[PDB]
Amino acid sequence: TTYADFIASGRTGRRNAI
Amino acid sequence: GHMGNAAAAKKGSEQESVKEFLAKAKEEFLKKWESPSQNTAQLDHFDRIKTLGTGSFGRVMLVKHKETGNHYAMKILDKQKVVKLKQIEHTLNEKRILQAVNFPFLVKLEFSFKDNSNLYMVMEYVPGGEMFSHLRRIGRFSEPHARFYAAQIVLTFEYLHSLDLIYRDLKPENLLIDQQGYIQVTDFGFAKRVKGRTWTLCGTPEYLAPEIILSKGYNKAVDWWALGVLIYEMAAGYPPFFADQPIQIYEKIVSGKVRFPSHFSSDLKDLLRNLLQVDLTKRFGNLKNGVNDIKNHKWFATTDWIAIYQRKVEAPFIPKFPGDTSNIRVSINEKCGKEFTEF
Repeated sequence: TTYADFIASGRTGRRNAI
Repeated sequence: GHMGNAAAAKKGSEQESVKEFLAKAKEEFLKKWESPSQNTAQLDHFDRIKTLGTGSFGRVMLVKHKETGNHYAMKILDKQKVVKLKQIEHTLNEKRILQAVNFPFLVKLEFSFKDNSNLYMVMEYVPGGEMFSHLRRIGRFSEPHARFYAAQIVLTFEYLHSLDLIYRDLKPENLLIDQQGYIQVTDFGFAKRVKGRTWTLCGTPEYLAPEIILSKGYNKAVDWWALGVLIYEMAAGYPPFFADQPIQIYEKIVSGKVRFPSHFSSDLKDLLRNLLQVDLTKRFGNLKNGVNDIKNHKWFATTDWIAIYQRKVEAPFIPKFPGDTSNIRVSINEKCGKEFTEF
């Protein structure tokens, strides 16, 4: 599922600007 | 047509009233922009309470004004560390924007000063914290809930863009929820006042418009793309473009394909396809009718734009209730005086 893919992304925490 | 005479006249007059407000808004902004305020407090006016945050250029601290007992979030910036990180113009510009803007959904700079070592920006304190944490906790916001936040962003961008300001860092991490449940936009570190086009590679990967990724010049339409990302993330619980590394996120961003959860309404999907539009000649917010394409969209049909601006709409959520914080040395020698004359 998309939600499971989101979790697996490692990018569920606060995101830094580039 | 879609509107009979009464609805069309009403909408016309509302749009004319917005122009009139924006015109006075620009006038107030430009005065403060051309003559900024400086040195409106000093350090010993405040009690240090708690370090809420720490970063590359300095720290954020909850402070309490000794005279009035009001709490504030004080951004402390090490002048030497700012210089060494090549962030002089960003720091100066951020403070200059904040002291000049005035809008009910923008965090207010209440005081600013500097001493031998540091720069200080004393902001309104928002104890509710970031939208990010509420969104991750609740999972996703229902569409009426997402819409109430989105409307505030639409109004704020309409305001900033009328001042020729591009915001460039929209994300739940930068949206605070105050004690009436309304949004406070924070962190103007990447905002730029520019009428035409600009080129800086900046923003957060998930939220970057394709034309930033593709090294084109770009304009304020990147903020309307970011609005699309934000609305999607609020309503889905996750953003439309993600992967474990930024480069794979950029490939999805430029591909022109987005997928939606099956619980998205058709009105929501239509709005998002028009915001998450790679082709700049078709992106809502960027067309001849400007922001009215967004405000007039079916997904916002129940939105009372004036009532939102006036903060008369009951918020869908109120963070749990001053000073709750759950959910520094000064050289004898002045450092970097010339670089920060304007602060």
